[PDB]
Amino acid sequence: LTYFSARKGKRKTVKAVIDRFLRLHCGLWVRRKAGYKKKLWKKTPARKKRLREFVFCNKTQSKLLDKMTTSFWKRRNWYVDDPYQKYHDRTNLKV
Amino acid sequence: PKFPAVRLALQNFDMTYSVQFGDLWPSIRVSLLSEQKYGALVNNFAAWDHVSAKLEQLSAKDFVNEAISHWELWACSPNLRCFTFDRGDISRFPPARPGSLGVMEYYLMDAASLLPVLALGLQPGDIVLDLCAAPGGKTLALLQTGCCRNLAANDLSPSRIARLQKILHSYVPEEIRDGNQVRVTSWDGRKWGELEGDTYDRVLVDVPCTTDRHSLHEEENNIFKRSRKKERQILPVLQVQLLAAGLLATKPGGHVVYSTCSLSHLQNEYVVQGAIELLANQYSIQVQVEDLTHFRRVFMDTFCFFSSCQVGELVIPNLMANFGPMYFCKMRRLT
Amino acid sequence: ANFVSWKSRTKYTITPVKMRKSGGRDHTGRIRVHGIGGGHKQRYRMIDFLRFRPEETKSGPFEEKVIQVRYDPCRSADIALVAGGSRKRWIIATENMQAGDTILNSNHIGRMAVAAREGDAHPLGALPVGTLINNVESEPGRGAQYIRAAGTCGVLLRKVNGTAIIQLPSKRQMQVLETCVATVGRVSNVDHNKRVIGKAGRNRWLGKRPNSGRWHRKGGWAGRKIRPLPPMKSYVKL
Amino acid sequence: LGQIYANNDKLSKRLKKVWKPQLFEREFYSEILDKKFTVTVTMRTLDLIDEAYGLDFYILKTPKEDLCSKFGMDLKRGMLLRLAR
RNA sequence: CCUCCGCAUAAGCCUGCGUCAGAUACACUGAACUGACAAUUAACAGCCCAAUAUCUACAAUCAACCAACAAGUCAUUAUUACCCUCACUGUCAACCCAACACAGGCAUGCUCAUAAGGAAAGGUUAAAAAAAGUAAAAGGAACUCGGCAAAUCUUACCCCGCCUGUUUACCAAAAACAUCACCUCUAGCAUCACCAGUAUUAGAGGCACCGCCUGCCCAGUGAUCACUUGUUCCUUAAAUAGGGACCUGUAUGAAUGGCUCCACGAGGGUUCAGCUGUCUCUUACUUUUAACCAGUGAAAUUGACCUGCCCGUGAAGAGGCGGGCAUAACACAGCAAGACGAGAAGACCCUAUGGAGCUUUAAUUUAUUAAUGCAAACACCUGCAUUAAAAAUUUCGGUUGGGGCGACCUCGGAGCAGAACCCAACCUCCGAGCAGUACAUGCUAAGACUUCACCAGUCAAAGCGAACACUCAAUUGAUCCA
RNA sequence: GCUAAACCUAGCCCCAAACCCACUCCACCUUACUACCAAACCUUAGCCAAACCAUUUACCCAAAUAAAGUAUAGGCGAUAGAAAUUGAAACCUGGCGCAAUAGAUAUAGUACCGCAAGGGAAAGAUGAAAAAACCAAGCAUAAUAUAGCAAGGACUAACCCCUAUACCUUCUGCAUAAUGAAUUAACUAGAAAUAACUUUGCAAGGAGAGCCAAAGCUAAGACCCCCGAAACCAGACGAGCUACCUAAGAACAGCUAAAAGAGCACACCCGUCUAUGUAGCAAAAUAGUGGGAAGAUUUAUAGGUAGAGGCGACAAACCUA
Ligand SMILES: C[S@@+](CC[C@H](N)C(=O)[O-])C[C@H]1O[C@@H](n2cnc3c(N)ncnc32)[C@H](O)[C@@H]1O
Ligand SMILES: [Mg+2]
Ligand SMILES: [Mg+2]
Ligand SMILES: [Mg+2]
Ligand SMILES: [Mg+2]
Ligand SMILES: [Mg+2]
Ligand SMILES: [Mg+2]
Ligand SMILES: [Mg+2]
Ligand SMILES: [Mg+2]
Ligand SMILES: [Mg+2]
Ligand SMILES: [Mg+2]
Ligand SMILES: [Mg+2]
Ligand SMILES: [Mg+2]
Ligand SMILES: [Mg+2]
Ligand SMILES: [Mg+2]
Ligand SMILES: [Mg+2]
Ligand SMILES: [Mg+2]
Ligand SMILES: [Mg+2]
Ligand SMILES: [Mg+2]
Ligand SMILES: [Mg+2]
Ligand SMILES: [Mg+2]
Ligand SMILES: [Mg+2]
Ligand SMILES: [Mg+2]
Ligand SMILES: [Mg+2]
Ligand SMILES: [Mg+2]
Ligand SMILES: [Mg+2]
Ligand SMILES: [Mg+2]
Ligand SMILES: [Mg+2]
Ligand SMILES: [Mg+2]
Ligand SMILES: [Mg+2]
Ligand SMILES: [Mg+2]
Ligand SMILES: [Mg+2]
Ligand SMILES: [Mg+2]
Ligand SMILES: [Mg+2]
Ligand SMILES: [Mg+2]
Ligand SMILES: [Mg+2]
Ligand SMILES: [Mg+2]
Ligand SMILES: [Mg+2]
Ligand SMILES: [Mg+2]
Ligand SMILES: [Mg+2]
Ligand SMILES: [Mg+2]
Ligand SMILES: [Mg+2]
Ligand SMILES: [Mg+2]
Ligand SMILES: [Mg+2]
Ligand SMILES: [Mg+2]
Ligand SMILES: [Mg+2]
Ligand SMILES: [Mg+2]
Ligand SMILES: [Mg+2]
Ligand SMILES: [Mg+2]
Ligand SMILES: [Mg+2]
Ligand SMILES: [Mg+2]
Repeated sequence: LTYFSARKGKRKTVKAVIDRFLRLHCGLWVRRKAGYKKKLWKKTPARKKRLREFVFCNKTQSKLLDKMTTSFWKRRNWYVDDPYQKYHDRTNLKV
Repeated sequence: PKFPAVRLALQNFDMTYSVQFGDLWPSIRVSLLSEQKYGALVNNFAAWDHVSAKLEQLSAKDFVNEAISHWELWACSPNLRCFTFDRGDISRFPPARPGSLGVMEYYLMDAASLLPVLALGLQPGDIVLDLCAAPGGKTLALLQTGCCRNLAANDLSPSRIARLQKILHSYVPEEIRDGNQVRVTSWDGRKWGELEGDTYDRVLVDVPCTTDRHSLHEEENNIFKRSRKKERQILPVLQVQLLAAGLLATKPGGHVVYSTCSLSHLQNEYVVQGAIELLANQYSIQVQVEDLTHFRRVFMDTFCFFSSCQVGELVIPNLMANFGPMYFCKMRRLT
Repeated sequence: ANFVSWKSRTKYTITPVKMRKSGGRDHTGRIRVHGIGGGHKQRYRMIDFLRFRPEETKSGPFEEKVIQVRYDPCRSADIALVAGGSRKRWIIATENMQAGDTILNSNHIGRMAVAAREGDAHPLGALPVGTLINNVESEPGRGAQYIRAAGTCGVLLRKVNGTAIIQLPSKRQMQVLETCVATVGRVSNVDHNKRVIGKAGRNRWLGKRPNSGRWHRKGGWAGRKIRPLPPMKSYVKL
Repeated sequence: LGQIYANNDKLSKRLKKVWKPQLFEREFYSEILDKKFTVTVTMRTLDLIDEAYGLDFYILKTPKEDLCSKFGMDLKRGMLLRLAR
């Protein structure tokens, strides 16, 4: 990535990550399963259900995605009707 | 490919078949390179009466029906119907469809391929062996007769035997393919003698050949490939083993047919002669070759024959009747 | 570059003119033509290719006397100095032209075809069909350009309507107006083609530099392969 | 003077391209100057003349940035001086 | 005693061995070093010219015979205009281009051995090895890859290339290139090449003198001519097969192949005769070098060294490690067995998602050029499209001695971890790239497994809705994009 | 005690401010520095990044900040990237800059090198007045005595005795293998973020507008080297060597020859073979022997052809070793 811009001298976001991932404020990243739109005719209903899921990422994956995005993408957003609003905060988490 | 495999076949055939056939070779050569004439073998499990009428509308004639009429001017395998066009007609049959019962009406295959099946004088309640059944055609025709009490299908390659399963399912109902009624195996045919001896009334042996028609056209998995040159050299040896193996399995008084797709007298006549010699010495079993002069005479109308074979009958391709080469030799185990 | 053509003379003269060799180079200074350079020094003799050029304050057919017939370095053909009135000029000599010969130049087209003597220059209209001709003009009063090499003769094939078909020495027919003037007969120095150079040194004297030592595959290209035909190439014998 | 993509696709090769106007020698009459001029024009300027209702109107109305001709400016000066004097 | 040099001009350089006075790559306290002073004097050479028209066919070679070919190195006139003179500059040298006072490079005239110009030896001794010479008994190529070198001055061939000529400046002079002659292809023409040319010409090429052989896809028989045939039309639904027209102004074929042959060659091979220290088998002498004395005084190289031998060890290989042995310390001259002796430059194999040159039937292009068509405009130009030529940019996956012909790269099974899991590279074998039956092969959801990561992949309680989460070992493909 | 060592100040660096230069006379675009005669405007490409490469890959444009690395763009990859909107305070003569290997290359664009464009140095130190001590390497004073990584344990005693396989770096691991070092002095190589941690301030708020915040926010501290290709492109400079050509020149003794790209053979041109030489006389020479020597010959002068190119009797030859 661009650590320092030529114009502003600022860290840049990788726009690929924004197109593919959602960041929850708590630090988790959400993604679609790969190949969920692909060749559904030859796939079992159980497998199709597994594919049609929003899944969280590894610690290592999360750390990668954090570095590849600026602080703007990590801010608390109060969207008017956000389907992922409840998932922004963690409850009853011990260590 | 840097050098086509089909070119090797042409080079190989020209040097050997020219001397074998003389002035006949040009006629055979042009026919081999030209488009193969096909016969429609009607599925008996389907509506045989309706299909026969339909194919008659396309100006196709059942040659075997005509053959049966002129037979009595042993008996051939019954319940076989194959429609072919008249001499000099290039007409193609329409692609086959599924029927009302859910089985396909007819099977498009080489008409000459039925001759080995017809040569084998199938009788009701006969235990029959096919050492090299895959991909099908011949073994399908065995089932069409309905004279097979127990049929065994064998082939070394499970890839090709898988194709047979598809053909059997499409054409033959599950009722007919009951337990031990039709047996399908993927084992070596050479070791069949020690597996079971004096089991089968009739054995059809269709050894691997150079596949003259197929080798000239299809590049993929060609026998004339330099990688497969070692296979070609050991092929005459391998052919004898299989024919011998079939003879062991046959009960005394039983009949076998040896079918080969090649023009080569090396893979036709010498294999038959060699198998008899091998069996007579090693196992002390006598084989009597049954004459097919009457058989060749009956089928002169549809198929042209090369009248110079010491043993068996060779069907040569003609541009009038472009039927693929077929060498069938019928012989009986005396002991 | 600094190249200036030697062809600067504006006034015709019979005096041999000093000429500069090119070497096959341009004004730019780069080679355009290979195999030219450094023969024997030559002097240019200006040739009047317009045979029917009437003198100043004169018109109509005129006669000239051949003073001498002379070798020319610049061309294959021999040249003749010819005098008429108070004018001397260089012309291209015919096959049989001698000193003392008298030659006529006319612009008169005859209703009855005039007898064609070898030395004389006439309009093609005047000349009979089948006469060997030389020094022809494409356009009336343009000047001779076409048959001027040694031992070369054109044939007046036919004359239609104010037009004439001539055969150039390459056996190619050319349409020419009847008013155009040609010189009768064959050009001098016949059997020029029969000359033998004999040694490499002679061509060097003539100003011809030796051919490149590079080996070329073929003068003509290879036939381009069409889409279905490629399998039919590169057959290997076994 | 610009660049183009080979077959109007950015994935193909980028090439230098020059678009040139079509040029015509045409005769024009100035009634202010009472003179005929042979000038190299395009179809655009002919259409501009037509809409301005004559060469004189075209020259006088059109500013310097639109004319883009030194000769046009000289014509303009000529006509303005004629009108002034 | 040498002179293969000299003197001058040109070119180049620019005061660079004249005088005086000083300090001081052999040296003179003298040098060409430092400072000051002086000097090359034009007749030689350079530096030229009023205008406008106009004139100038006939070489040179003792220029006379004779003979040419490659065709040549020097000429004015008419009219107008015209009266002031000897200015300016080079002129030196022991000299220039080669980093140097360099065995090299350097045009011309005269001298063709000097009338001009120079000195091979610092002094000594007379070792080895090294270099150049001279002489050699008897033998005469026995030497050697080879008569290389030397001596002697030689024959007859073979191969290659006709020949003279040219080529890798600095490892190849040749059989390579060119070359007369021959052959093929292209072109019907002017004012900047070709060319002030024109088809007996010009350009692009091939082959290599000459000389001798090698030449038909021109329609077949029968007696220039009839007739099917070939080609085109029409009839025929359309054809089969019938009706009509033409093939009768001419054609040659090979940038084809072989064959001797004269001359020639620093070409490659063989050979006769002689000859010679090449050799048997080496020796003597001279010069250089050498060593010593005097002066001046480098370079590669160098971890530090107080730097031995034998055997062993270190996969070979030890001055230095182990066991033995040896051993006062220092020069000088030889030597090349070791110090994987020293300096570059190699040759071989492999590697790099490192380069570059060349080729093409690699991919991507047609910006350029040429032609064509369609617009515009009333042939050129412009825009668009198409076709070619010419290029341009970029690349050349992995395994398998290395090379050719092959094979292989993903998934499943066995040898194969004897018993949780995992794990046997390479190899030896097999198979897979489907298919069949449903059509709730609907929806949703606890908990789990996981091919050692991730991505993927797998099982499933309960519930909603139905009914009374298929078989098969694999039977498969992310993102983008459409 | 020699060679040496030592020094402080010429000057320079970054800013700030301020808008610079420009005739004694004479000469100077022709061969510049020579008194005096008939024609400019015209897309940069490429390296490089994408771990190849082919679309693509930041580069000033009218002045801070913030919006914002946001909208957007993009083999939607690498990466590129706005605007609406907000808002800007003005004191030159200073330095936690260098001090002769530093700071300018500079004592000077000089000497020197190169045909040219072009490259490009080194160095000085007395005192108010010159009209006045010791220390690097290398050596010398003062060569050496069995034996061995040069020392250590020691010892009365330098050595003798006993113990001890130089240093660095590389290879999957190993050194003893290989790499690098004559020695001395000077010079010569870890630059920054998100996120975390530590220490303060304030605290459901923090921050000297923007931004963040379900104990956070603000501030500080604390992590990211040096040298080296063959290349590619753009713009200049080169044909005084050489390849070829153009203009106008010059040279070729003697002897045999019906007389010549003839023969022998000088000068001249070339370079077959051997020997010498190999930091040489020489970055290609010398001696002998050779090939040619009236010609497709050799050679002096001036001019021309220029790198996506020239030129070539093709050797991938030559185009300033
Ligand atoms: C020429 S094909 C038979 C043609 C087939 N019957 C037909 O008509 O379509 C021969 C077959 O025999 C098989 N085969 C070869 N060797 C065999 C063996 N040893 N035992 C059994 N089958 C064998 C081949 O794999 C091949 O499928
Ligand atoms: Mg000429
Ligand atoms: Mg050639
Ligand atoms: Mg002096
Ligand atoms: Mg004078
Ligand atoms: Mg003297
Ligand atoms: Mg001396
Ligand atoms: Mg001496
Ligand atoms: Mg000696
Ligand atoms: Mg002797
Ligand atoms: Mg011998
Ligand atoms: Mg002898
Ligand atoms: Mg010997
Ligand atoms: Mg010799
Ligand atoms: Mg002697
Ligand atoms: Mg020759
Ligand atoms: Mg010669
Ligand atoms: Mg020669
Ligand atoms: Mg040479
Ligand atoms: Mg050489
Ligand atoms: Mg040589
Ligand atoms: Mg040749
Ligand atoms: Mg030679
Ligand atoms: Mg010595
Ligand atoms: Mg000495
Ligand atoms: Mg040194
Ligand atoms: Mg040892
Ligand atoms: Mg030891
Ligand atoms: Mg010694
Ligand atoms: Mg050592
Ligand atoms: Mg690369
Ligand atoms: Mg590259
Ligand atoms: Mg796992
Ligand atoms: Mg594994
Ligand atoms: Mg359930
Ligand atoms: Mg890259
Ligand atoms: Mg400095
Ligand atoms: Mg400096
Ligand atoms: Mg010291
Ligand atoms: Mg010791
Ligand atoms: Mg070293
Ligand atoms: Mg020049
Ligand atoms: Mg020159
Ligand atoms: Mg000339
Ligand atoms: Mg002479
Ligand atoms: Mg000669
Ligand atoms: Mg000679
Ligand atoms: Mg040459
Ligand atoms: Mg070559
Ligand atoms: Mg080569
Ligand atoms: Mg150079």
